[PDB]
Amino acid sequence: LIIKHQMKLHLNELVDWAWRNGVTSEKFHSNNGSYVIFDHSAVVETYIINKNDLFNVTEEIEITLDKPIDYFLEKDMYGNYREHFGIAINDLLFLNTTVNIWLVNDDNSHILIYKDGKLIDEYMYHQFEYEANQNKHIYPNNK
Amino acid sequence: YGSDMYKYIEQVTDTQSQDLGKAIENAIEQGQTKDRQQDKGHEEYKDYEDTITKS
Repeated sequence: LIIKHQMKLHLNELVDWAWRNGVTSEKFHSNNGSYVIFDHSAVVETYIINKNDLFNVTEEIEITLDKPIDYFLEKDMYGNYREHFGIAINDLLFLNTTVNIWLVNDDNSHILIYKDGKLIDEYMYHQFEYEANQNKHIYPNNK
Repeated sequence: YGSDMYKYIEQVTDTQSQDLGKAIENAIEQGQTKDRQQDKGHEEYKDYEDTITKS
C-alpha cells in the first residue's frame, strides 16, 4: 500500500526533508519563481529564496500493518475516536472493535487506510443493485 | 352600613397566591469499556536428597 501526499515546505523544511529522504539530483521550484538545486545530494544553487516561500513536494509513504505509523486516528464501532503516535496498526490492543483508521497527515488532512478489518486496498466497496437477470422480453412498439 | 364597614375601620389587607409548577427531566447515559490482560509465567526448580541406610 502506497499513500501519496502533497505538502508545502519552506526552505529549511525542504532541505531537511530532501536530506532525510535522499535525493540525488533534481531542482525544486517555489511560488515566487525561486528555486533550489540538489546535485549529488548537495545544494549547488539557490535563486533568491525569500522567506514564506512554499515549495510543493510530493511524498510517498508505505503503509503496512507491521510498519509503524507516525500519527494515525482510530474510530471504534460505538463512535469513540482516539489518536495514536508511533504505533503499528497490528500493535493496537483492541482491534476487535476498531472500525476505521485514518492517517493524520501533519496538514490536519485525513487519509483512510483501514476499513472494517482490512487495509483500504483489500476492501472492495460493494455497490448496490437490485438482484435480477436479463429481461429478455419482447415489448410492443409505439411507432 | 352593614358589617363590611369594619374591614375599612381597621386596615385589612387580603393577600392570595398560587404557584403551579411543572418539570420534566430526561437523561440518557451510554458507556463502553474495553479491557485487555496479558500475563507470563515461568518457574524452575531443583531437588537433591540422598538416603544412606544400615541394617
